[PDB]
Amino acid sequence: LLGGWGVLTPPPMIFVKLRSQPGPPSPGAHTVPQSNLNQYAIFHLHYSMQFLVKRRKRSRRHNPEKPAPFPTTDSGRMPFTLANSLKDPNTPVYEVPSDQWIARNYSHLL
Amino acid sequence: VATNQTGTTVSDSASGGITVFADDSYDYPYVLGHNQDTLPGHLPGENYVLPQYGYITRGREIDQQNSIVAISDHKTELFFLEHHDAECLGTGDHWSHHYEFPDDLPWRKL
Repeated sequence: LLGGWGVLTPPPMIFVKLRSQPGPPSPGAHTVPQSNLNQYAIFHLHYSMQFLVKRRKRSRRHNPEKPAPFPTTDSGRMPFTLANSLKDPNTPVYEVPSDQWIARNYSHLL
Repeated sequence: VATNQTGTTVSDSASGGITVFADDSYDYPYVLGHNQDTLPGHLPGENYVLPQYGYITRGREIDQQNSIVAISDHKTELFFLEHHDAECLGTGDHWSHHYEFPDDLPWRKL
């Protein structure tokens, strides 16, 4: 109801964790394990996905067919672009459409 | 049909033709099967005058007043069947189109 494709066997959940490195062991003295060495990992995440698609077979009609409406931003600026300043110089504001882009573009006879 | 003050005199046209084609691509609005009365009369000897073809299309349908009207600023289609491959026929020509239902159809019990 909420999304694209229900699947019986979905893409596996890929679980990742830092290999834990404990702190210096105590000579069995206070019996409180030192916290793990604070550390963090940074890495490239390649994720590629392939979609099967079919080119549109245009309804054979004599009319030019009005396209799906191009996105609109509340700001009025072009969507999905970096705007210089919204009441700041500091960082650019990436602008997303006022409403969700819908993948429905051209009519087809039902 | 030659209309004269004398009267209507029908006469063969050796030069006439008809133009027939079928949609194997279902690319025009499919109007069959809605139970509209265009059919051969039950009596052989009752001539069957072929129904005209037309199709409903929808625009933007707005309630302006007590009466709703379609302004047709979208989703209006114009199908010229003129523009499509058809077979010019004339006196002494045979055109047949064979068709086979899916095997997938259910058996309807009698």
